This record gives sequence, structure tokens and C-alpha cells, in this order.
Amino acid sequence: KELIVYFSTQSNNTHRFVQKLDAESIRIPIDEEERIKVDEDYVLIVPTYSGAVPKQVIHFLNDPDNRKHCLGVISSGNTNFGDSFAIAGPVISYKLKVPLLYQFELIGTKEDVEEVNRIISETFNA
Amino acid sequence: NYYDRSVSPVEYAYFDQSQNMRAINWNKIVDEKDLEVWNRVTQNFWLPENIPVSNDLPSWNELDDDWQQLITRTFTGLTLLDTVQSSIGDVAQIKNSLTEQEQVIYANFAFMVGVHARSYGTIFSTLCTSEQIEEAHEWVVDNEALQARPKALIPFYTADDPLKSKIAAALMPGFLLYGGFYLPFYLSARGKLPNTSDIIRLILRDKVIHNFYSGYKYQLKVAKLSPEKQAEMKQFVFDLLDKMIGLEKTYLHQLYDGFGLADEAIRFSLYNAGKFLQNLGYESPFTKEETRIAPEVFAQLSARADWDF
Ligand SMILES: Cc1cc2nc3c(=O)[nH]c(=O)nc-3n(C[C@H](O)[C@H](O)[C@H](O)COP(=O)(O)O)c2cc1C
Repeated sequence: KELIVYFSTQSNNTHRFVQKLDAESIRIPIDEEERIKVDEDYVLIVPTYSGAVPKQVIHFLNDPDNRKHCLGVISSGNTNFGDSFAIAGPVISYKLKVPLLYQFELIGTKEDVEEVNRIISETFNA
Repeated sequence: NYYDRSVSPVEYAYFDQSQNMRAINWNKIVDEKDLEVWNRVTQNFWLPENIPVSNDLPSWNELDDDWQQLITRTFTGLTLLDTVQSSIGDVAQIKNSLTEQEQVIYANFAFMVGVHARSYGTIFSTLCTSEQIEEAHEWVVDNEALQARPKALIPFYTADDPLKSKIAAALMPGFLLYGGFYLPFYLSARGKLPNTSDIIRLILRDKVIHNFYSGYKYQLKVAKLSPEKQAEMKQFVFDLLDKMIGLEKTYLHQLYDGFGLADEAIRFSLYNAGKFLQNLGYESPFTKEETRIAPEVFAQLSARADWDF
């Protein structure tokens, strides 16, 4: 019943991180002509591109049926962006009124996988 | 299709004169990621002559002649690395492009790394004497530990293996300069040379995308090779990273000798070595102990570490 909804561009950094996690995952389509419907609660995992939130994630969350099932957000990016590091998480947190659970870089480290696996378990029991 | 029966001019010039040349097409784009990167680096255009470094004079003047000389040498070290990547490294990538837009993006990289090198000159113009400036150039030329690093990457740029050239091109913005970038962040955590730190954050906002792009294009090419030749390329990456980590550790131990920074600077270096590996699609084998730096120093890098409703 642990579920992840994620977005990842052609570079597939977020995709590859999510595949290292235990929880089942559903991918938001890159093609803006395509949409998904999610009928179960989920943790959202998205990268940052600063329009800090990818347009395809806005389209996903713009469906009230989809955004009602969000149990919080994890955001990725690169610390070299400074004040812009992983700000997709905060922006989504404020819009949905849901907790920012974690922040990570590129395809994630061994530590990130352990902490996110734990935080997803604790988020679905809380 | 015109595209499949023609070559880019750079393909025509170096690899295949048998076909006619096609103009770049910005209306029909093979890879949308090229447009994302092109838009970002061009909209992020900046010049160091538009950052006021003269507000660093009060904090600069309070540093003794030991720290001043270290800043001038370190920055002159970074200038050399940028000069290598601008004159050799990034322009060498153009002919090995997968897409038409990639050729133009690497022309932007070459130019902008040139602006990075130039940014150190503007810092020196405002802060440093003629003597401090000239001493740093002598020191850079006569420092074998410093010279060894660029001397190890340059042959990959001039040789005929495009993937090893690509890994080298990713290694420069991804790893080699961070040991030096530690110093300005160290000082700006102590309220010293804060304007100088703004130029470094602008440089790194460019470096991060250079590293990502070269690593992304590396991954597209290795995916097409057999499992055997993929494992052989992974071997070369870690073998080269091992050699460059070795050379960098040696250099930093001499550079920071007496200032007691080397340890922290090397840990910062390996944090970015891990990021270099992730940008090429390999896991970071580095532990939290090997890559940890003081929060106050890391905060100088990043302080963070269509809608219908
Ligand atoms: C053009 C561009 C802009 C980016 N902007 C940001 C940013 O503002 N903040 C951040 O933390 N990371 C930023 N990143 C880094 C990406 O979020 C990071 O590479 C991420 O791992 C990509 O995930 P994906 O491969 O799933 O798309 C940017 C990367 C690119 C290429």
C-alpha cells in the first residue's frame, strides 16, 4: 500500500533513485499531451528546474482527484544552485499544504535510499 | 528526410566529406534537453565586471600577507584550470556531438569558462598589488603538484577517443576546482570577501550544468556499447578518478600547508567527486565521514541544505 508518484526528465536521475527504493512507483508522463489518474495515497518525488516545479507535475497536481492523495513531497536537485537547491519541494509543500519530507541530489547516495525508505514507511503509518 | 542524407558542417570537416552539409535546425529538435540547457546557460549569462568586488577591501585588508598570497595563488590555480577547459577541453567536445544543438552549447561552455577565468583578474585588479599578482603566476608555473592535474587531462582532449575526452570534460567542472572553491566559502562563512563569494556562486551555477551536460551525453554514448565495453569504460572512469583524487590531495596538502584547511578542502573535493560519478550514472562509493564539511561553510554554497488552485 506504500506508493510513490514521481517525475523525471530524459536524464532519468529521479527515475533511477526511485527504482532503488522499496515502495511501488508510478511515473508522471514527460509528454504534456498525456496525464495519469492516481486513486491511492502516495509520496511525491520530483526534481527542480528554475517555474521551479516541472510543468508536467503542475498538470498532475492541477487535477483535484490526484492532489487530494498527496501525503507529502520529496524534492531533488543540486546544491550548486544555492538558494534554488530543491525548491520544488517547498513550493509544492506551500501549494498542497503537505509536509516537505526529504531533499536529495541527482540519483541519490546509499544514505538517501535508507532515509527515504524509512520516511515513506513512517509517513504511511503516521 | 534531408537530415538522414546530410551531415553537420563539423561532421563534414573532420569525419565524412562524402555527403552535403545541413544548416542547424532549431525548429525540429532531436533532444529537448539541449533546449533546456541552451536556454538556462544563455539566460544565466553574466560578467564579473558587473559584481562590485571593491566592498571586499575592508575584509581583504584585515587578512595578513600569508592569507592574501594563498587567495591570489589558489585563484591563479583555478584560472589555469579554466584556461585549459576554455582553450582546449570544451571546444574539443564540439566535433564529438550527438546533436546539432550540443555543438553550439559547447561553444557557450568554452566562452563562459573563459569568463570564469577572467573573473579572477577583476578580483585581483581591485584587491591585489602588481607583486602579489606576478608572484602567483610564478608559483603556478613552478608548482609541479599543480601542473600534474591539467597535464593528466589534456592528452584525452587531443587524442582520438571521444568518450575519454568526454569524461575529462566532465571531470574539470565536476571535481578538480572544488578544493580551491573551499577557500572563498571558508572566508565568507567568517564574513570575509563576501562579494568575491558571489562571483564563485555565479561560476558554480555554470559549472553544475557543464558537469551535468557532459555526463548526460557520456551516458547516451556508453548505453550503445556492449556490456563488456561498458564495464571497460567504468574501469577507466574510476582508474582516472583515483589518479586525479591522488594528484588533487597532493596539491591541496602543499597549497593549504600552514593554514590547516587541507583536510576539510579534500572532504569538499570528494563530496563533488561523488557528484561527478552520479552525473556519469555511477553510484557514489564515498562515506559520510570522507565527504562531511562544516555546515557554516556548506551554507555559503546552499542555505536550503499554470497553477489552477
Ligand atoms: C537546466 C537545469 C536547471 C536546473 N535547475 C535546478 C534548480 O533550480 N535547483 C536544483 O536544485 N537543481 C536544478 N537542476 C538539477 C536537477 O534538478 C538535477 O539534475 C536532477 O537530478 C534531475 O532529475 P531528472 O534527471 O529526474 O530530471 C537543474 C538542472 C538543469 C539541467
